[PDB]
Amino acid sequence: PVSPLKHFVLAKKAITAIFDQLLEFVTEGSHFVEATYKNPELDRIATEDDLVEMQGYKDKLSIIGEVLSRRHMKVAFFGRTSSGKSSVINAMLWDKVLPSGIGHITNCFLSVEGTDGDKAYLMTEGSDEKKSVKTVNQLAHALHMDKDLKAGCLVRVFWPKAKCALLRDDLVLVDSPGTDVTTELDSWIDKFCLDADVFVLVANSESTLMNTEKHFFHKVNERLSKPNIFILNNRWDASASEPEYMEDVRRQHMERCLHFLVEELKVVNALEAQNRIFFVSAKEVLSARKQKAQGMPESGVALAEGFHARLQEFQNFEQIFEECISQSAVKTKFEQHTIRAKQILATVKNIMDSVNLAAEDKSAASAASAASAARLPKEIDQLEKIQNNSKLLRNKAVQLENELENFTKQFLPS
Repeated sequence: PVSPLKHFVLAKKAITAIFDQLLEFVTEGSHFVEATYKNPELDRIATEDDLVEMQGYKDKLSIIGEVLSRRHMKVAFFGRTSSGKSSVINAMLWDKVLPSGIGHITNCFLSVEGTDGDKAYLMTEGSDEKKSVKTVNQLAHALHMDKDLKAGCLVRVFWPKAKCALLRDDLVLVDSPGTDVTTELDSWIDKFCLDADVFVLVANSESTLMNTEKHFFHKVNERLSKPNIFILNNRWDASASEPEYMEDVRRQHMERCLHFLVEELKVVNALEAQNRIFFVSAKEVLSARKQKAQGMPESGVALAEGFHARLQEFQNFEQIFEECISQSAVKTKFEQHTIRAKQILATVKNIMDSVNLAAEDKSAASAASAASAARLPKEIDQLEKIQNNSKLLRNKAVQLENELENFTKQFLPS
């Protein structure tokens, strides 16, 4: 009954907890190695290299930890302006966040991400100022007045996580420039796509697929290994009555979508493609969701015929989309960090074994000297602490290795 996006939230929380323990462990071990290094009675048990390596791992773990805390899921939407992809995004957010009707920004990338505060703000590329806006209307007007937003720029919208859906669960949604006969989608991939976990082609259901749209996804599929691609066929206005043959038009369009995904792109097979193509009416869903959030009862509002079956298809898309992106992003965003943590634990373990073995050698050498009355070897009690502590630290590294292994089995299946 819970959102699939919680899988990503839970993975991030778990790997972040592990990195907190890693930092604390390495911090304790760095203090131990340094005290051992400085101890005048001890000699050549810990080395300067041991000390510098340990301090280095402490700094690396802290930096990596902060990188981890900003990992997120990203979906990018593509299509013609008249396809309604802005309204798809808004319906998914349960509120009108992306403005409509502003011509020159349809040349731009519009990112939506959550902020922890109660005030939305806007950032534009090349500037560091956060422009505060209190409503989507003020956001619209701010964008409408900014004529410097030339083609290809990135507009970053920060919207209060508490006020809408998805953003609180570390999803970023990107609306791309409206595809047309003049757009050149060459630099789009490296711009804001090699990091997108899901690509969504939004087409108009009354329309066939553009050659430019298909060419772009051929480019995506070349550049990336098995990218996740959805096709949403969007009805602009569900209340507008259509003639009879428009069910066979939609049927014909379903087959063209299947053929594109399965035969042309070859990104998915016929069965999986069934769960990558949806027929939605986003403006209708958005308007219903805004009435709902305001406390209006559906029983009192006038709904177009077939609303409930269309709402269900939008919900089915959201469910399948959220399963896809959460499962995909966890492996993409956290795997290399998990591998790096194992490498650090291995090297830290080797340092503790080195200390332990040197402390072992010294106490044997001290005992051999004492046997030649029978004196208790020099510093034998200090060596016992050095030796035992290094062993305990080494054992703690094993425990953390097992923790990363459980994280791997639970969140990074092969």
